[PDB]
Amino acid sequence: DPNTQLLNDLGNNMAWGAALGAPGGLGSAALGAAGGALQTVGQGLIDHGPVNVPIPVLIGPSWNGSGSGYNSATS
Amino acid sequence: DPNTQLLNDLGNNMAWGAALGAPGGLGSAALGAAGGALQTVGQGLIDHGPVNVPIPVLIGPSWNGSGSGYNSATS
Amino acid sequence: DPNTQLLNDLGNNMAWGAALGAPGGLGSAALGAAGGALQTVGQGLIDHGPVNVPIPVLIGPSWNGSGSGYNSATS
Amino acid sequence: MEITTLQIVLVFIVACIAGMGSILDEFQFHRPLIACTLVGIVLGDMKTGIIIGGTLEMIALGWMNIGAAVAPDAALASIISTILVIAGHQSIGAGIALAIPLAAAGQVLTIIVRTITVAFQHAADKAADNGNLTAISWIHVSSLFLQAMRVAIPAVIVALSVGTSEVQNMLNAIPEVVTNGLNIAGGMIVVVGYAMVINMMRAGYLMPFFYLGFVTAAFTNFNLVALGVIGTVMAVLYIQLSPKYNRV
Amino acid sequence: MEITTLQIVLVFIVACIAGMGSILDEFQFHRPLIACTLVGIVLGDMKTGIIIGGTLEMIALGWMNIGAAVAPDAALASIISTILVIAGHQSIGAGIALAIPLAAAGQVLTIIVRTITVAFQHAADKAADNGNLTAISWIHVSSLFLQAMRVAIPAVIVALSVGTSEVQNMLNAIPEVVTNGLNIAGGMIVVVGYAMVINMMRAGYLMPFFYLGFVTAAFTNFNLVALGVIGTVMAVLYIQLSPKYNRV
Amino acid sequence: MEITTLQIVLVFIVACIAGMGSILDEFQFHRPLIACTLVGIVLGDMKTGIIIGGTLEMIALGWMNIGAAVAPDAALASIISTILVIAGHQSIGAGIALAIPLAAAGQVLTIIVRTITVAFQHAADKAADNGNLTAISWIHVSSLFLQAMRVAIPAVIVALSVGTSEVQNMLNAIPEVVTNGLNIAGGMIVVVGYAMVINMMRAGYLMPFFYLGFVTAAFTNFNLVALGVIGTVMAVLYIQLSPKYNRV
Amino acid sequence: EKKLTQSDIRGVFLRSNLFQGSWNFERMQALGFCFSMVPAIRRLYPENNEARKQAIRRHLEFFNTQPFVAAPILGVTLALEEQRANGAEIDDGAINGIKVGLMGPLAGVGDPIFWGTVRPVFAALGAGIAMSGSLLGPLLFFILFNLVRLATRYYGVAYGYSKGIDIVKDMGGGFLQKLTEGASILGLFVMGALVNKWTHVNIPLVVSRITDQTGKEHVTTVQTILDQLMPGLVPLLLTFACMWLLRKKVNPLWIIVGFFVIGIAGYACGLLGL
Amino acid sequence: EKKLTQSDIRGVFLRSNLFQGSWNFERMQALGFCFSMVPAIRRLYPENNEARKQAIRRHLEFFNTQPFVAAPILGVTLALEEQRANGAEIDDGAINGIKVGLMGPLAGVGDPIFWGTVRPVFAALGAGIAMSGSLLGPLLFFILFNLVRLATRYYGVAYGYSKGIDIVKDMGGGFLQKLTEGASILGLFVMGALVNKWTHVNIPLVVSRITDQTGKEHVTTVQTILDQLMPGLVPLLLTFACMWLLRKKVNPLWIIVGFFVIGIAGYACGLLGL
Amino acid sequence: EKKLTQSDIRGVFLRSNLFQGSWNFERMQALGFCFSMVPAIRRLYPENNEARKQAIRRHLEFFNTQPFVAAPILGVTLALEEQRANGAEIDDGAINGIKVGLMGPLAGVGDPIFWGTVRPVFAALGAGIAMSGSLLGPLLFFILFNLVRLATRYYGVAYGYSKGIDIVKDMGGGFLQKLTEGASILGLFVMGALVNKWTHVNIPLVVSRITDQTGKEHVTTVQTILDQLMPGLVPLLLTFACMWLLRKKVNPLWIIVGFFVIGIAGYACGLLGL
Ligand SMILES: OC[C@H]1O[C@H](O)[C@@H](O)[C@@H](O)[C@@H]1O
Ligand SMILES: OC[C@H]1O[C@H](O)[C@@H](O)[C@@H](O)[C@@H]1O
Ligand SMILES: OC[C@H]1O[C@H](O)[C@@H](O)[C@@H](O)[C@@H]1O
Repeated sequence: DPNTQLLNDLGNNMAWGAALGAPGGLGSAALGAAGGALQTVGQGLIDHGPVNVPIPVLIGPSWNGSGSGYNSATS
Repeated sequence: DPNTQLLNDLGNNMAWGAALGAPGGLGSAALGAAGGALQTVGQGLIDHGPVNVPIPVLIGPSWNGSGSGYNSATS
Repeated sequence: DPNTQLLNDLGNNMAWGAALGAPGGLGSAALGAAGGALQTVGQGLIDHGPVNVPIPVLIGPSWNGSGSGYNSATS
Repeated sequence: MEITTLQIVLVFIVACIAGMGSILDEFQFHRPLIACTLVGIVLGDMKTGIIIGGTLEMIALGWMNIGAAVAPDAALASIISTILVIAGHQSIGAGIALAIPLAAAGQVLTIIVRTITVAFQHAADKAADNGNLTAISWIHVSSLFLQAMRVAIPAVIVALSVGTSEVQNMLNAIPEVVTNGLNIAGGMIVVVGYAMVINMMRAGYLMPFFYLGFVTAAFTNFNLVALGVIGTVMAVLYIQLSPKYNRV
Repeated sequence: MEITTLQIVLVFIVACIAGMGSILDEFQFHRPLIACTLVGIVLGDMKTGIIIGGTLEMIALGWMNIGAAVAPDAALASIISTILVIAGHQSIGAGIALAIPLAAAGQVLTIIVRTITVAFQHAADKAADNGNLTAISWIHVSSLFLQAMRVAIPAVIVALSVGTSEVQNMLNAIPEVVTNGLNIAGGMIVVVGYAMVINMMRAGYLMPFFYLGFVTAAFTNFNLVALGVIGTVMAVLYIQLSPKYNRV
Repeated sequence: MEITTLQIVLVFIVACIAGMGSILDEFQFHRPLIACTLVGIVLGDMKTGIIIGGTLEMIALGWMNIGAAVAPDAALASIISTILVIAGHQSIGAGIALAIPLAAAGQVLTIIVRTITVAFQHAADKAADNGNLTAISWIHVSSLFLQAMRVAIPAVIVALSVGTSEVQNMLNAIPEVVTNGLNIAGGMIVVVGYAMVINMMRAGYLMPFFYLGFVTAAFTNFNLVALGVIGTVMAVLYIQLSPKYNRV
Repeated sequence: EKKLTQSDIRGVFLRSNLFQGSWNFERMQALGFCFSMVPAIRRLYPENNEARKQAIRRHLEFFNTQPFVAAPILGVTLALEEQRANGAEIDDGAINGIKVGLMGPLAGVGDPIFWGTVRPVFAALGAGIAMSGSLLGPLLFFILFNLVRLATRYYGVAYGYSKGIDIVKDMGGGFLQKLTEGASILGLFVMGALVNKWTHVNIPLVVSRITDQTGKEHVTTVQTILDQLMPGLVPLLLTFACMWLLRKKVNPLWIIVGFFVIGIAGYACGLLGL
Repeated sequence: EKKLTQSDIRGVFLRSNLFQGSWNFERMQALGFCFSMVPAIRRLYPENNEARKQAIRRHLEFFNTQPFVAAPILGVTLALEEQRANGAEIDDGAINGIKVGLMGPLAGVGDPIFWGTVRPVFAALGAGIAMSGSLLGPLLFFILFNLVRLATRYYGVAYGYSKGIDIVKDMGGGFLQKLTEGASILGLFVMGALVNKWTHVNIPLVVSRITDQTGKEHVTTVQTILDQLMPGLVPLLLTFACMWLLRKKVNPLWIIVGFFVIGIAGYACGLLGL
Repeated sequence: EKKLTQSDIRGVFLRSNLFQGSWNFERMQALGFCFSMVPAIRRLYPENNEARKQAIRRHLEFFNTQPFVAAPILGVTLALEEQRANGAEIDDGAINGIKVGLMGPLAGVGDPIFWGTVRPVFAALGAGIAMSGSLLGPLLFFILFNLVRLATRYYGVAYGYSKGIDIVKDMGGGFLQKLTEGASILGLFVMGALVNKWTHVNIPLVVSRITDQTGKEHVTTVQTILDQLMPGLVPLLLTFACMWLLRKKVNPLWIIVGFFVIGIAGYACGLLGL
């Protein structure tokens, strides 16, 4: 049920954002629909809250032998 | 009593240093009195010995959020 | 006994390497004898295997007060 | 469970899209977070597909392709593992245990296809001599088909024979030497792309900056962002000096 | 204990000197090591004053003012706390417990006065158009009076009403947000002085050295002494190169 | 045990070779790994000599001589200790306990001889004014004799009086101040050779690179290999710039 | 004269989505670069005289970079080709020169940013949200990543074209060579850093096996000694070997095959570790 | 001609003790700089013709540096003003140019030395001795600090004047611009270092809250990610914002007020941490 | 004309084995340098006219470097002396100039490589094998070290001569000064690094003795403060003092004697620690 609700919200927001950008033109319809979708996912993420995963940054291809996690600095 | 003795020593040394620099001139009376005072405090410090404090070096304005102690390198 | 065997092997290999380089000339007799000796010590080292010593690299004159072991980085 | 023919067609289409996204690396249709959910949707519960994708993504982070170094190819793993879990009735842990051998197999397959496309490149060379632009367009977009089939064919073979455990046995054909040997080789093929770029630059007098960049990355804690900033600063200052430009 | 009027006058004078030294930052009459001993001398035992000054100095280390970032102002704390201890008959620990809220209050007061002196600066601007040097001297030395009163007035109010615990209650008027908010703001106003200097330098082509100095301080263990040495070396070498100067 | 006169002559020859190798620092005949085995061969069992050499080498690692800083001179220790062990019938641990005082004594002796050879240098200066090359050859090869005797004489004195424990007593003549004072002095004489080279270079405008090399070694983890690479890179780039060479 | 219509920029933008897709070991991403410039060459060289074939062959050369930061290079070469077709003389080595000069830095700072921080941050957010099993995970990842990818592609093409039409407007002022020089310097620096950071060679031949610390066992190998001398020395030597082989006009395909064989055989023989 | 008497150097030295004392947020330490040069302007421009007003306005400009290391700048400007009043032509931007050029490095290495190592070393010695409660503590601190402060002030004025009367003796040899360029380079370097070292912005918005290590709880915030990308990135962006605002001729007082309001409000809203 | 026979290179190589052996504190390794060039001066200057004495005095000057990497300098000076005796004008400061320029870097990277990594690696292998007590230990060390020493000596002489006969073949193209400048830069850098790395001064005067951490006792000395300011500051000041003394034409022998006396006396007085 929550997944279907999320899909409906995404559809409504994208349609509304496309409608808002109609006077600007076709080049602005995309800039409206994208904004609608982004607002949907942002609102959902804010409702969810924090997350229990390590969130890696500046990692490298550690699958060969390189260091793992943040700048390949972990052997 | 020790504080009064220290004050008397400071006065005597400053007066003696000023007297020693009299032939040089007024510009040397200051350079004599300062030397006398410096010798007084140095002799007192040598008598006291070491001290039980951390002695910080190259610290920064840690009162905002900066690191504390020696190069702001302590979180 | 093993030491005498090692000496005999060294002599035989150096003589053989010198003989191999005879057509090249006196300048190649040395390059043959050196190769023979090097092969002898290399074969012996391979037979011995690993060794139980720390194997230091890039050390400095630690006898004054400098750091000891690998880049003088150990107080 | 048994699979209807409509679901077979749908899983074929999803596999084709994931295969093309594996080489394009643009829309991330080959990442497990998307492929697993799509397979779950076309096969049954979205719940299990999403969960498998989420669990496998954390492994697949850092499965970058870097200049002729081919990563273990999350697409084939993320598709076949979820087909085996949702249809073959296995535990999520058991399916994710199969992620790594499947990744190695996909790595082999994509390496083979990337060597094959050299024929397409040479065909484009021949089409150049006739000045045929439409031929170039067809040659480029026709080399995606191979990358699509690369994932599509095994993902239909597995789906059609889900009532057997022979896939786990076929996974043991590549014993250990190639599973780990490929990563070891990829620990050195990262060099080749940079070597080709440097060889094409034909700037031998600027080579001191290469060594400078090397040792700086070996004995310091600099980021790649910091190294980019430093490199830009040195470029600007080198141009400011260098009397070849400051000529009266 | 009660305080004689002569001691009130003396504590007023000591407070004025400490207040002026707070802004001058020259003779360090505002540091607790000096202010506490002076108050102790004029009030009674030098013993307690010296001990309080010694204990409070270790906290007040690193209460530097750095380019429009105002520190918590040791003068007001070091004066009022010792007045409360020697005259109000409190424990040394209890008095030093009041050092931090008093420091925050003094920080607020000195920020207000430093905004007020802008009127004096503009009056000096107006006096410039008449070429009046004596007016400039009077305007400069007359802006110290405000900084003296800033510490003198509360330090007389406290001394006159020592037979009450209302000062500890008035210390709770500034609840928590401004006590900590001022330090947080001071964590960013350090930037403003450097920004003003850089804006006045009008050297945009030397700005690469700014970024170079930034990242070097973020990923290395260099001192500020070492960074000064490095900066001097780069300045000398830049001048040695740079054909703008090496012209035949 | 007693020593035959032939063994005395042989140990004299081995000591002479080790002494010359101490100053030449070419064939490493003065390292314990070689000197100990040679003494063991000429005295008796090679087994004990090899073992003592192996044990003492691990201590003697890092007994480099660096530009007028004289190390503790492994030659005298490595010879006299094995003479005392093989002939004087002591435990290997007891003999190696004597390695450090013997090293200090050898350090003193070699410092004295290295001050003496200044007379030889000045004699070569005088021979230059006559353009006598054979005199220069004789003067150079005749200054090795002193370094040979430096080790040979005590190594014969010890061998002739092995039936007494007086060597351990004579080792206590140098109490503690010179044993440790020499190393402390050597912690500063490393500077002198570099100072002489820099003074002879007569390049004051390149002195910024000296400070740059100093602080870089104080706050970073760079090797000496890395510092050599960096120095070469800066030399090349300085020559590329520097309009003194890029003149039209 | 001949000029690029607005409709011929979107055409370049749209075709750049399939930038890879013909990815070889021989000339990586080259056919994609020539494929995304077809709408331009279709306008600047309307006929097959001789300049069309030269223009096509000019862009079927080695070109490897991060797929997203290649729009600026596409725009810059669009401007250069427009000027060259209109008559202003841009040799042939200034086009390929600027392409190769910009390939370096953009691949050196594109990978550690897009495959580096950008993709796994969004992927980790989406994966963590997907552990509970809500559609917000995949949707978040997909939307957030593509809104960055599309933005950088479109506006990179636009900005590259606009800025490249100003580099040629002062031709003779020495701007192309300045840009090539600066790009080469930055690219060489970052590639030198990445060769050390992202490569791994391990030679597990035990040299010493001291045993102490009640069984710490302190094993040291050849790799330990080499890492003490210079970390990453073997990949640096391999880089120089590859450059030497490419000098001798050896096909890159055989170099890559040799690397694969060396890796597999060395791991089988037990002298390449992991 | 007009020259500075010896008595007019002590006058500059004595008045420099009250260097601050009129410290504004608008033009920090500027009125102090104009106040300590009154005995000089009183001699070089004995009349109020027009050059007196120009000379006064020249020194009521922004001038911020460490109070103790400002004597060298005072001496240098004394020499420059002497030469300019005697006739040699020093524009107007070479005086303010050298002042601003020397402001940077002297504030960048003055604070970490005087407010840095020098004051707290003596203060810690005195405080430790004062724990027992002997007068040696405060006396030690007072005497040792003032014997350094007075020495540096007096001899900085003297040395700056003496060395500045040699910079102008070879005017036309390009020395002022060399000195300004070198001072600007060093100052920019040290200020860039200090912006990173001595600033602190903390955004405590929790992004992930993994719990492991039997309760280590491993919280990561937005600040953690930003610090992994580039430490001190937010203060760097704030520096550029302040520079942009100052370009637009915004009064610095409003910038400082905005900073105070932002800090207090952000801490109240709980998105500025500590 | 006069040219160096092949037999006169081996003669230089053979005599360079006794490179040290007359090692003074006054002119370290100088007589060895003049001794290893005797077979050359015996050919280029067959008579004692005046150039023989000048040639001899030219090489009895201060010359200190790592003994093994001195063959390249020997070869280079062989080439320079050949050209100068044949007539081409090289003066008396380009020979000593290049010698002193090459002394720096070769001693700065020779010691940490030969006395650094090369000798103790072989010595440790041999010592570990000798613990069991087999002849392979000493034989391994001896053979492996001498096969490197002899190779570097012989081929350094050969390569230095061959490369130095090309530096003079384009005399006037500014090559000698380029080489001297580059060698001086690299040498100054590495010597500056080594002065910090390989020196040690310790002043154990206790300043503070805080006691906490249930008895960690946290002693701080003068050396602690100095090391916090700048590590190795005292040896740097000593380097500058030695340079100043050498400027005043003080004999180095008295400097070394003073250093020994200072070390022993300071350790006796207890203010030089260890
Ligand atoms: O970085 C170089 C670049 O090379 C190829 O185009 C692909 O492997 C990319 O993924 C990679 O980023
Ligand atoms: O450093 C800049 C300088 O600015 C102002 O003048 C005062 O805050 C000083 O304390 C500070 O040192
Ligand atoms: O490094 C300088 C050099 O000086 C002298 O020649 C000897 O002490 C050598 O051992 C040393 O290497």
